[PDB]
Amino acid sequence: RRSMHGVLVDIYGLGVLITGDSGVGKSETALELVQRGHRLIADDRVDVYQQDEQTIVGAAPPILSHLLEIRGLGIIDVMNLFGAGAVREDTTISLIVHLENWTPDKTFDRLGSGEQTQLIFDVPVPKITVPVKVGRNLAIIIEVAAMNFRAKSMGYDATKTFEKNLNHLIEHNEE
Amino acid sequence: ERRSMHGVLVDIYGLGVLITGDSGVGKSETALELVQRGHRLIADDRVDVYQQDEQTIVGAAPPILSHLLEIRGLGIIDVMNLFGAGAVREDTTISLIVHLENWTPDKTFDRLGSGEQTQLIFDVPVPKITVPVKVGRNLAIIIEVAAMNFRAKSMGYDATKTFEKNLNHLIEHNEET
Amino acid sequence: ERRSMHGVLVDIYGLGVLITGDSGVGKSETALELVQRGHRLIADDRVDVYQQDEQTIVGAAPPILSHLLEIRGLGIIDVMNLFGAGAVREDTTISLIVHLENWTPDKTFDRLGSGEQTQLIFDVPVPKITVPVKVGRNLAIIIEVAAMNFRAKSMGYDATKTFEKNLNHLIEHNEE
Amino acid sequence: RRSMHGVLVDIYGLGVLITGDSGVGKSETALELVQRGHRLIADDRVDVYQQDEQTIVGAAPPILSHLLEIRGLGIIDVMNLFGAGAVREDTTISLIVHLENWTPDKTFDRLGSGEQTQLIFDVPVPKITVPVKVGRNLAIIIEVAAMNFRAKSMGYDATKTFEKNLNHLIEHNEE
Amino acid sequence: ERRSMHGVLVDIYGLGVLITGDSGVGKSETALELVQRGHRLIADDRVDVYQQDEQTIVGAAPPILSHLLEIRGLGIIDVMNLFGAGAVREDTTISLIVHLENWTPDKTFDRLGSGEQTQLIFDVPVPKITVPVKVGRNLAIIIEVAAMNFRAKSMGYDATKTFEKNLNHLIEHNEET
Amino acid sequence: ERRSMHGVLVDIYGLGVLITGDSGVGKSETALELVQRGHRLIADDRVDVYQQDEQTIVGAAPPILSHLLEIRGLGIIDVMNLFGAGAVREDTTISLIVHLENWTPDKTFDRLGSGEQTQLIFDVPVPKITVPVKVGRNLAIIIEVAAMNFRAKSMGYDATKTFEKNLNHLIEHNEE
Amino acid sequence: AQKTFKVTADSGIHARPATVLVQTASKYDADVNLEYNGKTVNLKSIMGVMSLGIAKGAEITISASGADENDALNALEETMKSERLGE
Amino acid sequence: AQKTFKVTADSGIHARPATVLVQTASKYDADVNLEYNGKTVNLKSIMGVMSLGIAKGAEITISASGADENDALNALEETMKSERLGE
Amino acid sequence: AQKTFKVTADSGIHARPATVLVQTASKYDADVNLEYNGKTVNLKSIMGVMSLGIAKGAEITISASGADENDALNALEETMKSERLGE
Amino acid sequence: AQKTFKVTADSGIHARPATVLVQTASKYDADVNLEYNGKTVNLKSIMGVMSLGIAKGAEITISASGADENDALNALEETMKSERLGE
Amino acid sequence: AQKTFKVTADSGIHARPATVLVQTASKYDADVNLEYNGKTVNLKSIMGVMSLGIAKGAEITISASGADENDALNALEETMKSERLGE
Amino acid sequence: AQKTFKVTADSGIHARPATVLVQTASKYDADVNLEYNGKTVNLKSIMGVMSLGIAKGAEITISASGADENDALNALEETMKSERLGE
Ligand SMILES: [Ca+2]
Ligand SMILES: [Ca+2]
Ligand SMILES: [Ca+2]
Ligand SMILES: [Ca+2]
Ligand SMILES: [Ca+2]
Ligand SMILES: [Ca+2]
Repeated sequence: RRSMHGVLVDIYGLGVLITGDSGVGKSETALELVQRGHRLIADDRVDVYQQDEQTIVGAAPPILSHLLEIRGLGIIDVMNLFGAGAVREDTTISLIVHLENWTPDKTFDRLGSGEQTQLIFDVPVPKITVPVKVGRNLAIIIEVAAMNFRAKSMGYDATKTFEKNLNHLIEHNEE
Repeated sequence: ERRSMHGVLVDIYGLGVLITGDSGVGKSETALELVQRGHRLIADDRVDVYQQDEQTIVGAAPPILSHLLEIRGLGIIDVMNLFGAGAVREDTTISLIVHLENWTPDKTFDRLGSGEQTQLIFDVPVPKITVPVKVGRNLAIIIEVAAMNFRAKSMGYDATKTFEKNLNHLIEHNEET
Repeated sequence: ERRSMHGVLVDIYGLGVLITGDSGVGKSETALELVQRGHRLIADDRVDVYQQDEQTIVGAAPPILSHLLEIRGLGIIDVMNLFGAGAVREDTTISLIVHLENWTPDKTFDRLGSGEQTQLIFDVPVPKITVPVKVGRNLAIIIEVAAMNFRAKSMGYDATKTFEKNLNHLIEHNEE
Repeated sequence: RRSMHGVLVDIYGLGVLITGDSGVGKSETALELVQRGHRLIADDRVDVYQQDEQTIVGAAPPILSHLLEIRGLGIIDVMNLFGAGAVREDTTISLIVHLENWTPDKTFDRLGSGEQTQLIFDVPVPKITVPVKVGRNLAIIIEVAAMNFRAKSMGYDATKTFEKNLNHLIEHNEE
Repeated sequence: ERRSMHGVLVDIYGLGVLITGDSGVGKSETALELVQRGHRLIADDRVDVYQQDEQTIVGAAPPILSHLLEIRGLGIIDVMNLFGAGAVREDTTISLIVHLENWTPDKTFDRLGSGEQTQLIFDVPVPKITVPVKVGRNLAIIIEVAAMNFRAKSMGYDATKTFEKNLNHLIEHNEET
Repeated sequence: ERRSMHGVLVDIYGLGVLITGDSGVGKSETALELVQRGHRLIADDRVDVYQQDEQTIVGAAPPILSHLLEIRGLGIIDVMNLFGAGAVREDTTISLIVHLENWTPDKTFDRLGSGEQTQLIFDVPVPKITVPVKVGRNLAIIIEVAAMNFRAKSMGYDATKTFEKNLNHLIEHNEE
Repeated sequence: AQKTFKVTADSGIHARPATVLVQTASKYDADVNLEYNGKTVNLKSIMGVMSLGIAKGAEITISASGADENDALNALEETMKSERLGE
Repeated sequence: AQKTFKVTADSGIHARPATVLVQTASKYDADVNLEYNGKTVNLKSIMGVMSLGIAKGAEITISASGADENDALNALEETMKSERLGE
Repeated sequence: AQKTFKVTADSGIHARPATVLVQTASKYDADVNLEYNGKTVNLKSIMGVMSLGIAKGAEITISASGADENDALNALEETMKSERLGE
Repeated sequence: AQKTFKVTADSGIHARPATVLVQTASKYDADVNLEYNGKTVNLKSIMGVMSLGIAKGAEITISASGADENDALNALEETMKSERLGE
Repeated sequence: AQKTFKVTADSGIHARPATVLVQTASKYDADVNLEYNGKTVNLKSIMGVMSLGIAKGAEITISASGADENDALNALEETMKSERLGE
Repeated sequence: AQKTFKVTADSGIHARPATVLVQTASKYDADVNLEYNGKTVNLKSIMGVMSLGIAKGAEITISASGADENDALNALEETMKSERLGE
């Protein structure tokens, strides 16, 4: 039982823990995600515990239930503004999407080849890092991250397929 | 007596919302997105307002700018022509003011909605909300939820007031540790 | 002949729109949003174009990059696989170029649709539009309305021309 | 103060009282209308009173607040399933859309020329009658009725414009 | 032991929902609309189910019918191919059964959700809801809200139970007239 | 030459779809829903068609009916005025015909996309699809997916042909 | 077609009775209403009926208009009796 | 099955006329066409009718195909004369 | 009320022989299923049938329940002969 | 800090002369407005300016407030001369 | 960077103080946490802080990591004192 | 500004190589192109690079235009040799 900083949203049936320094816009991004049909589990403070050898579960402290704090507007209740479809009691965490402010110095997976992971009580949760830069609609990206994540698990890995075709292309180009 | 204010008047969820901020913040572009989301445009850039009651302000666009939006890069667009009658409205009473201020390390914001910020317009102290313009912020979504929350509070659902109430019971109950 | 251009060719409202801009500006990501809005992806990053005739230019993606988008952070994604056939198109004639220019306190952008800047592609002058990349700007919405407005003007609805015409009358009237 | 049978929905800022024999699908149609972004005021029982010489106001009895009864599912709470955006305390009634089961014998305005009206406490409320027939998405039609109604009041009457052009066409065709 | 049921398994809002009804009612067509609304298709026409617990049924489509829908008039369509991975799911536990019965003057329906209707599947008595197929009924919307309401009741929000409770207070308070 | 046909020509996903069926079946209303879904209206009720060449047929509305839809109950509505330029299109080549046939316990409809029925329009064989009008059928969704599937098949994705191919393998395998 | 009853149901016209009551009304072509203290509703439907909170000792009036109005009346009268609701 | 008429009405076949014509033709099973200067439309429907722009002194041809072909043309002819539209 | 058969169709029961079968079953009110290698499907529908992959030398069982039980069965038997699917 | 002028522009202040004016004002941090016949608009923006319909013989007033108050004003004055808009 | 305080605020760390408290933390680059009974949160944000329901007589621990951690510590210590929250 | 290389790496310029190449070119302001058999792409980006399908024994040309043209090519050349990609 430990508290993690971030926003737990259930996107397309997957638990996704959005992380990043305060100010990056995790709540605001989540707010957009519930409007797109996804569900909010916990905002800011995410209480997680290890359900087992391969499963972490996250939920919000009763006091923060259904709540989002948005700089400028203040506290909003998504259950009250969007109905039961916007909230969920809890979920197992399947993916972590870290929002890291963009700096000319840092790099990011340009190939899904990334094999990053973050430990949460002995459990290695896959982790994805996307850059926060102007003209970036974070919601769309986090959302497609879940989508792609789910697609890869269904047996559709665009990255692996492409690399396979690229070698074929090179073996050939060699004439 | 009609005065001309700088900003963008939009009818969101039935509420007249005046979007203000320095020229360049992106008021037009944000409004353009708002009409696509199903909200209505009243006035862009120049908003002619006049007082109706001791507690009511009405805004409308000068005939010449009717149905128009100026978007840096594209130029002038007619939302009535590109989206139909559903995208425009002749006028509306102003109920809320959302000021876009470009975010800077030094500035502070209403982390809580306990704010009672206000702004005068012919004696009428219209409610005002200030949201920061920062990267990764979809301004349309936020302004929109501001109207939504505003309307919700008036229907008797104040998340802020409810939370503070629960925080006190929790704090009380907690000093028994 | 066939040249490779840098950008993203998307089919917006039946129009071929070539989104150009320095790498890092967000072309792919914007395009990704555009397919979710119901538009079609033709080519990402590398756009192979050739001249079909004195006025037509056609773009398409190299077989190897077909249906693909590379998104910083996520990596390579297949839009056909994630969104279905409705998200992709084999090719299209290029009708408009929307260049995403990083906004600077100096750079200029036409605050009027009057600006008729154009760009040559194999001796074919393709109309070009330049929008600034600035915070709080949803690029997808803007590129999309650029296509919309472009199409509207060709159908005989030029808000800019209409406004200037009325602006003039107003001024004449103002001469009390 | 009188109770009328029907469903009061606020569509595009307009109060629209949907009427028709039980069984026509007024609640189900309204349910779809709230999902499309419109607001529910009263279901089944609509309590109306005359606000003035030219205004009728409708609202639901406290007991039926936020409620919809849907044959098969039972009672549902739209505020609870869709949030505050789905409900509204009350509204002035601007248009009546009567759903009349389709029969080979009846006719309906094929020209917006219709000038039908229904009295509600001395006030003449414009009335529109659409036929309930297979392959008819009632929600879309009621919705566009409000849309068109609002458009006509903004000075855009397609019917009047067309008739004007049709006479021009005939005066001309006469060679 | 896998038995094959007739109907359409769809994952709506996270709930596995088996749509049943006589051939011709329009199950496929309704499901097609449901995937466009963002829900997932598991099995069309033939649903292979097996028991997992003393209280759980799992459904899936025979490999040969994977991702497929047969729509009278159009023929066979592949939703994975026309809508992407988001439109399909390998399988799901069945939580609710929505039976489409064609409406007739003689039949009666659950005007109230107090219904405790159920249907057996390998000892597991899955909840069942029956909606009438009548003109002017958008079946997709209704099935969808059935899942929504089902999920809402399980989260502790039972509009039916709340209403009955309020009706009694009203009736009590009323016999003082 | 130019003949007037009865139906609604809508532009669905770039395709010209001529919706035909007996008056009363709901052609306009369906079309009205289709424009709200992002498709374009070309002609309502009266569709003026002419042959552009050995394989192309073009439809358009008589100036007088431009942008108009007649909906039983509401009357005449202008989709350009209620939805903007995005809802209308001047004309289009007709690629598919979706005929709305009133469902009867006898009438047949291909439960397979194999059915390759066609229809002649000025010596041009236009592919035709027949869907039944029955309760609980959202006609818009179906006509729309008909265009979608039509477009998908032309891009090389024929679910019907693929299924029959697999059905055959299954049967071969079943011959233990 | 009009018959006034005196509700004798100890629990008033709640969910269950309101139900059986409107199902009976539904079986007839004639239109059937129900009045209780000025307020009158459509007896074929139901939220309305239940929304009246008809208690024990209540005086309600059922009415109908149609080719089969008087039949509708009888069936309703029979259900009222049958369901021990009123006299 | 046919019946050619000469439009007499000064007003021409505008909205009202067309409404009554199409309204009549609709009551029938048979198909019903209307031809004016070559242009042929569905007399059941209407924008089609109103679009022809049939003026006074026009020669139109109504035709029907179906079980009730004749009933349809008799009904229509009766309307032409009934509403003083033509002959 | 049922009947067993042995598919002789050299190409098993694919699309063509499937549609015909379900089209014959779809003319009766009775409920008619088709059993093959254990799995049973609704014969009025069809992705269901084809999904079975009934090949040559297969033993299938058709069954029905309703007023026209024997009727549906007698027509399905005749259909197995017309299209030479088996007996 | 402000300055008045008399438009001499034979074609008033339309699109061209408007953009130039607002482009000059948009180079300063100070707040700069433009007053004409009572109504005042933000000079850094522009649908605002054009909306005034400032014609030939018009008397307008430009004003600014900030660090570069006088600067912005001195540049706007020079712009009124370069483009021959007035003085 | 770590300093343990004893909350003396009669009303605990509620909305207002939690606010001023996280605004101070926000002013520094270093990361600043807050622990109260095992549970520890990010002091730069706030729902978290308020979610701890820190009461009078509570023992909390503020910590930071960064180039300016010890500055962050002081400012927080000063606000704690300044806002009469703790010692 | 240019520098032609001969690709030596057996592996060819697949994902990893391209990643390091493009990653390098990106650190610079100047533009950076890559040509292989006429095909020229943006070396900052990458699908473009990976698409060329540059194999061992390939002759590619890197070019830059901008303030740091030279720094860019020196950095790139260094990577070609650093990752044993070419020379
Ligand atoms: Ca926050
Ligand atoms: Ca602007
Ligand atoms: Ca990219
Ligand atoms: Ca109902
Ligand atoms: Ca089917
Ligand atoms: Ca029509």
